Amino acid sequence: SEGRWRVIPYDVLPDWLKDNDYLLHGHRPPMPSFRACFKSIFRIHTETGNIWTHLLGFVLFLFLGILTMLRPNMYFMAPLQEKVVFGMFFLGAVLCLSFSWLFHTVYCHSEKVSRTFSKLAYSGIALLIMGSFVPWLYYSFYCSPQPRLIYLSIVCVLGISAIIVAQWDRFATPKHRQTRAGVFLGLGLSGVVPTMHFTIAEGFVKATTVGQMGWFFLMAVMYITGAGLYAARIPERFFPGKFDIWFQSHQIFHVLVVAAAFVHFYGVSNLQEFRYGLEGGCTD
Amino acid sequence: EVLLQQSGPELVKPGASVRITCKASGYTFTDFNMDWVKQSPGKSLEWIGDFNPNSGGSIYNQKFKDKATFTVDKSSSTAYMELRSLTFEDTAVYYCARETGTAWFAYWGQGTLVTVSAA
Amino acid sequence: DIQMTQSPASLSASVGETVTITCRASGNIHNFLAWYQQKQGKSPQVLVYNAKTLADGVPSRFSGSGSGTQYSLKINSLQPEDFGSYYCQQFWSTPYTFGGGTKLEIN
Ligand SMILES: CCCCCCCC/C=C\CCCCCCCC(=O)O
Ligand SMILES: [Zn+2]
Repeated sequence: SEGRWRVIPYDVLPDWLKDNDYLLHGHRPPMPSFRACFKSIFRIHTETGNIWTHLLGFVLFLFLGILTMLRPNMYFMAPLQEKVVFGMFFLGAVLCLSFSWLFHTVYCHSEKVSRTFSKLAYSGIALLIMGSFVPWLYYSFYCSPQPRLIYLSIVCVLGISAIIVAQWDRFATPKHRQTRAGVFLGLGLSGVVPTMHFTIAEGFVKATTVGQMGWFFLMAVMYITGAGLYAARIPERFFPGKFDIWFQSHQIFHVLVVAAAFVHFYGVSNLQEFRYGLEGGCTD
Repeated sequence: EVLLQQSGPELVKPGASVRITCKASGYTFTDFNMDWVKQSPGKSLEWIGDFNPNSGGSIYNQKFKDKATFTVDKSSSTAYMELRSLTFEDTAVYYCARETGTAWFAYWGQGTLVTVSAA
Repeated sequence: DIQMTQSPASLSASVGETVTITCRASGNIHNFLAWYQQKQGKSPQVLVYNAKTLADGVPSRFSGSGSGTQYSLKINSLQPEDFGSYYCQQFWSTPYTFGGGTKLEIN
């Protein structure tokens, strides 16, 4: 009835909505109304898949978050420590997914609104990667406090540096799509050093049977595949116009984020059972 | 470039009908909606309705629900408006305007003057 | 039916001065407003759409502002060729409606 609109082709878009020239049709027009943007969630356009991937994913980690947070304290060795450390992971996860599906909804509002939620969606990715190291580094170096605090300092200065760069207007431009890929991929590349440290500090066999050696492989693959699909727009690059709505590169990257954070939680969980289990106690 | 060419001026006696043409070119005709505006001489613009050529739907202004009728010819990228039972109050210039997602008109036709007289 | 109301109606100014045309809507239209300039005997041309977005090719002197129910169209330096008729329209409500119009004279 009120607030009607129709999708427009790529050529009649403003400059701040031309982020992917391989998506030819199905774009929402510039609508400076939040009521129209939130109602577009239930309509078909180029952002429908991007919205629902992290809208549903935010519920997945809102459920996983308050389930782990409300686990009875008589099951943790240090309830205050282990929950605050786990809280940083779900906090960065809820912030990342919320700042993302909100960005992809109000993406067609105006230039100021898109510019604002773009920096939040970028900073949310860094918050997730930073928050992912907090539980992983806690149990990996449960008996070695020196590398546990040193690696926390490095991840902090690397993630804050990424957030600082994310606040630059030329960072979000289409010409720096490979740059945005390399930044948050290099942020995950930092975790290779503590992964090898934990492998040589413990037994090389323990790095496989205890916890998951495939954790690093599953994570590194989803990091590489996520960055590659994002920086190259693989599904649409081959056949532009055939992936305007579904199975575009940004959608597969959205799912890989939820899947990788899901694997990391499942990895830290079994990494936790080893720390307060025998043969996993502190040694010299 | 995008151009909207309309039919020529109309001079008809009262009680007759007329059909106004809007020939579109320079874009995919089915991608946008086409509206119709009425401007009486010395008066402001009146929105008659819009038309979706892709789906065939049309939403009319209740002031013109028994006055105008929208037609299309996708094979020629052309739109039509049909005014019936013309009186003196219908003597005006009728425009066809194209939308761009939302109903803000960046392209207008040159206008078609329909004059109803009995001289 | 959301009805628009233009305040100036008949505007007169000199060359170089700043003028403003306001357009008050009866109901909220959520910045779905467009401004048009019409010359004598010719079709109108859009100046500002979506309340503030300047249309392509329009001089920088034309500015759009407002929110909710009150909106404005400001002209920085009035030019001798800016005379004509100016209209505001809303494309939020089901029956789209234009304003009363504002004739602009240059002395
Ligand atoms: C447990 C960690 C969860 C987050 C890391 C896993 C997902 C990482 C996703 C991509 C890795 C490389 C980043 C390149 C694409 C990012 C572009 C962007 O900012 O949206
Ligand atoms: Zn995204």
